[PDB]
Amino acid sequence: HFYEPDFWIISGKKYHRSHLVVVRGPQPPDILKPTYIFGGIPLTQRIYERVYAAERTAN
Amino acid sequence: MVIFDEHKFRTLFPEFADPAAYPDVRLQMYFDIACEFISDRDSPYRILNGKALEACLYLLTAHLLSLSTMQVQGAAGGGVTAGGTQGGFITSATVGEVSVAKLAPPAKNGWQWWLSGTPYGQELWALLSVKAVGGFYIGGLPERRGFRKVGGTFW
Repeated sequence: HFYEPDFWIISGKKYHRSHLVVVRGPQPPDILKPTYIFGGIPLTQRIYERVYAAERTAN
Repeated sequence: MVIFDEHKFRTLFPEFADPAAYPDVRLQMYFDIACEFISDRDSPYRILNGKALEACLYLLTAHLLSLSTMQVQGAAGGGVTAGGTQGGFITSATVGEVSVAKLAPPAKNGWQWWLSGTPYGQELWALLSVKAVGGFYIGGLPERRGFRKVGGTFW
């Protein structure tokens, strides 16, 4: 369970990891896993520049 | 319309100071005539707007007055000769042992050539040329304001 959040504070109280189901992205490597708040790589981060380029060329 | 007064013209051109030599009605008539060459319709969107346009009109009146006194004074043998004395820029002159040769103006047009004949016309030509930079753009609508651009500009 290394670099796997055991608890998740949602509203004050801390829900345990086993109580809830977590779905995450492509699971970045360990050294920069905390930089993603122990989540995943967002598809918005993957396509906010490509989408802009496509739309501006379309414009 | 622009109202013309004797006072500004006379202190602007001290050569035209004598009322006897240059009556008021003569100056007024030449101002009315210069109104055709440059329209005195004062607008804030004009390149010739306000006091610049007034100065242009005053310089043209001085030009026309200079041609007129050239005509009336002459002089051939104490009067006006047949056909009058023609204007135009003196490129080269020679009196006695003294000789002068001046650079020719870049007069590519009849209006510019007529202006270059007298220094008041040269004044007017210089003012018009220095104000005539760039140009206009007639027609056209803001087509670009309906298309989204970089940085959320003109969506």
